[PDB]
Formats: sequence, C-alpha cells, structure tokens
Amino acid sequence: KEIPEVLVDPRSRRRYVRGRFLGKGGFAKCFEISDADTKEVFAGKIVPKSLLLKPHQREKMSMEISIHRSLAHQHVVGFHGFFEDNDFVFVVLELCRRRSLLELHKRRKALTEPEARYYLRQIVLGCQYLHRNRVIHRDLKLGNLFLNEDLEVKIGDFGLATKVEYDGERKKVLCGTPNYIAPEVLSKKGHSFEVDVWSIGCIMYTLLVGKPPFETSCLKETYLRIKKNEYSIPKHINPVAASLIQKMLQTDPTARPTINELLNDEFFTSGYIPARLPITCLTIPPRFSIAPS
Ligand SMILES: C=C[C@@]1(F)CN(C2CCCC2)c2nc(Nc3ccc(C(=O)NN4CCN(C)CC4)cc3OC)ncc2N(C)C1=O
Ligand SMILES: [Zn+2]
Repeated sequence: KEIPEVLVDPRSRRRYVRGRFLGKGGFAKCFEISDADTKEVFAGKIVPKSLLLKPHQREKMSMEISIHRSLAHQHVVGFHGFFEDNDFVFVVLELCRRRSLLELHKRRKALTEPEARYYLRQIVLGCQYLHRNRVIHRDLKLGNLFLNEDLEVKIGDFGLATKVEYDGERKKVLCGTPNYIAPEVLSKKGHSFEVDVWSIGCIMYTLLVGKPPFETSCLKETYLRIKKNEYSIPKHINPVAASLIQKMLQTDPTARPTINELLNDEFFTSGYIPARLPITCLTIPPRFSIAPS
C-alpha cells in the first residue's frame, strides 16, 4: 500500500509533488511536498488508513485536524490543509526547515541563558495563544517545538491536544504518552491548562541543564519521581532561573503560574533576550558580543 508520487486534493484542485522523506512521526510518514502551481514547499503528514481501522484512532486524527486547522499564530505550526483518498490521510503543514528544539538539544545540550529566554519566550507566546483559544496541547516537548529558517519556534503536533468546552473543566483522560507528563495526569485525577505550564517547566530545565528533570533508565521509575516531585536543580543554574523552574514544577496544579504570568517573571524581564539568534546557534554557543572584531 504505497504512497502516491503526487498528492491530489480534489476539493481545492491542488496538487503536491511528494518530495524527500523527512522521517516517520508516529503512524505518519512525513515528506517535504511542493505545490505544483505555486511551487510553495510544505511539510506533508501522510497517515495510512490501515492504521486508522478503529473509530477511536480515526477520531484522534479528526480532532487533531479539527484543533490545528483553527489555529493561526506566529509560534504555532501553520496548518495549510488536509485531504484524503481511500488509502491515506494527507495533512499539509508548515515546513520547519531547522527541525525541532530536540535536534538542537542533541547537538548543544544545555543552552546559554539568553538562548533559553529567547526560545522559552516564544514557547510561552504560542502557548498563551492556545490557552486563550481554550486549547491544551498536552504533549509540549522538544520534538514538538519546531524551528523555521529564522530559528523561530513553532508549536506542533496537536495529536494530544484537547479543547476545553466549559469553564473549570478537568480532563479525566489523556490517551497518549506525553514526554513531560504532569503529576495530575499520572495520578489520573483530572487536569487542565496547568499541564502545559508543567511541560514548559521541564523544557526550561532541559534547555538550561542539558538533560530532563526526571530522567532514569526505567520509564516507570521516572513516573515515580514526577509524582514524588523528586528532582533537583544544579547549583550552576542561576537563582532567578531556578526559581522559575521551581514555580512551574510544583506537584499542585493550582500553585503553578498561568501562561499569562510567565513573561512578567524576573527571568524574562531582568535578563537579556536576543531579538534573534544567528544560525551558528545550531552548532556553536553564542557569546552575544557587543561588537565584532
Ligand atoms: C509532517 C511534518 C510534521 F508532522 C513532522 N515534523 C518532523 C518530525 C519528524 C518527522 C518530520 C516536521 N518537520 C519539518 N521539517 C523537517 C523535518 C526533518 C528534516 C530532516 O532533516 N530529516 N532527515 C532526518 C534524517 N534522515 C536520514 C533524512 C531526513 C528536515 C525538515 O525540514 C527541511 N517541518 C515541519 C514539521 N512539522 C511541524 C510536522 O508537524
Ligand atoms: Zn485511548
């Protein structure tokens, strides 16, 4: 059951030449795809219906599209359309040519504090937007924070995202395995937006420390630690940073900052936030000199 060389959308009359394989995110296989008219290049997410035999699995795809199609923001992955044939579902997404913060972290490990500020601010801005529109992402991790050509963060993968339908709603269920799973999810006693503030907490730790907050050999031993709040921040981490991590990584959901509180935190306001990063920042730690030589 092989994927077409050209992807034709009969409704919009659009044709996409299937370009080079990018990798296999989940059930989906991802390719650079180019529109035949505009020549505009996109990221195609192609999932075979043979893996969507069950309504439950079909419904998760549908919801992902439902949620992601309704979003437009600078730090959210552009959703440009979807369509299907008898064998596949095709989703046309914003190509993010510098991959994700995961690939950056693999190369650089711990970032400089300004780099963290730069990225975390964009992670927070997109996540503020989701929350404003009642969307919880629920799997914010380095692999889901994509980078465009200018190293701007674009929040992607809405396969666990859920829409809050009514004020004060606690989601009882999360069908999936998020990377930075909040303790209220692991305890299985309800959760809302504060789940995303947890993950951002873990992302900040990881960006600054160079490894995740609760990491172990065993995945269940890690879950043990998240419940128990078993983690510690190295001494070389600056107090203002370490304070904000501690605020975000509280077992109590109600005790964490809201998404609209974060950028007013001392970490952002009393520290240097680059306007932009150079592409060398993918490879080499930037020093942020005041002038060249
Ligand atoms: C459908 C898009 C996708 F679903 C998935 N991702 C990634 C996650 C893993 C699969 C693609 C996106 N990626 C990309 N771009 C790229 C991913 C991987 C490689 C790249 O260099 N790939 N290499 C990996 C090593 N291989 C041996 C060669 C290909 C190169 C990329 O851009 C040129 N843009 C957007 C997305 N988004 C937002 C999505 O939602
Ligand atoms: Zn399920």
